[PDB]
Amino acid sequence: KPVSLSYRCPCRFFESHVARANVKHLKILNTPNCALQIVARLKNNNRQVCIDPKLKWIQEYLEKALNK
Amino acid sequence: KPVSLSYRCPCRFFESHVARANVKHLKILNTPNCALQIVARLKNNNRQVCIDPKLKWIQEYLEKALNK
Repeated sequence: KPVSLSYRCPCRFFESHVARANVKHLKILNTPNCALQIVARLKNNNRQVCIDPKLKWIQEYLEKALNK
Repeated sequence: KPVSLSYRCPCRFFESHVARANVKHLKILNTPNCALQIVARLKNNNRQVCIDPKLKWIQEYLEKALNK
């Protein structure tokens, strides 16, 4: 094709030190079997970086988004 | 009007019939001042749609990305 085994994972590396205050928004990619599905659009430089899905502030961020 | 220039919350209305299968990714706006923070980028038409926070499959979709 070159032959590809289904969808390729967009996020291959992640950043562990990203502050909620420096995020314009998060994108949760619909790529189920990938280890990394979270992308952050940064405020300071407007660039996208994949972020550590285990960052504690992310859980809080999403809970508020769900009005839960 | 550009988002950087508008004071109106990005999402005025929302949709309640967006199928998970037709979602490329969910963008979660870092907009705590607003009621609707979830936007879906669709696969088949690339449209951006604000969705209802109570959309059945959302919570599970988000939680899956955090438990990998």
